[PDB]
Amino acid sequence: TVAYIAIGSNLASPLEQVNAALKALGDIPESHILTVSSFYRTPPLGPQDQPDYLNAAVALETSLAPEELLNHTQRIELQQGRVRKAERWGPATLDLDIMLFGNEVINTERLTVPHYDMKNRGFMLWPLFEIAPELVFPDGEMLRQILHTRAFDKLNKW
Ligand SMILES: Nc1ncnc2c1ncn2[C@@H]1O[C@H](COP(=O)(O)CP(=O)(O)OP(=O)(O)O)[C@@H](O)[C@H]1O
Ligand SMILES: Nc1nc2c(c(=O)[nH]1)N=C(CO)CN2
Ligand SMILES: [Cl-]
Ligand SMILES: [Mg+2]
Ligand SMILES: [Mg+2]
Repeated sequence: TVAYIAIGSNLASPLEQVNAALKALGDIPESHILTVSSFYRTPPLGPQDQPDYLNAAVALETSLAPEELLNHTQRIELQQGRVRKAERWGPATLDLDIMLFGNEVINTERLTVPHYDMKNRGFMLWPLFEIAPELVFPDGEMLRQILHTRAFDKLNKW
């Protein structure tokens, strides 16, 4: 199955973090990277006392179960120093979010797929569209169409 993973970093030299994350994603067992997006510099959504993000997306072919893939993305986050604080949508050395897991719909305590907010976020949809322009969401909507309709600002390269 192809999993689409959003990558964000706004602490501790985001370019180095995203390069490290890509290497580590490629080291996840029973998986392989298919496609990587460009790197974009995006203003923070949420609290404004934080740096701009590097945002990217990757397509990862995997035979892992979705929660097992999450275990591995979370491990990578911790290998790159991720800390979490009370404030919602605070900064991160590395944030790996599962946007889509094939065409699945997943509703569990640990995992909600499609990612709950991705359709509202150019910093997620634009990198996804670069690597999967023909993508169709589980609800039947086309990514390309959503982007044209919502008319989110185009992103700047990192
Ligand atoms: N699609 C998904 N991808 C990654 N985590 C998901 C997820 N759906 C639910 N999670 C859960 O989200 C929990 C908190 O992860 P965080 O990384 O702190 C949220 P965040 O990425 O900072 O905000 P965001 O989800 O609004 O982008 C994880 O412990 C995980 O169980
Ligand atoms: N620009 C940008 N803003 C964000 C991002 C992100 O990836 N990019 N992630 C958040 C929570 O994970 C909160 N805010
Ligand atoms: Cl959907
Ligand atoms: Mg996250
Ligand atoms: Mg996130």
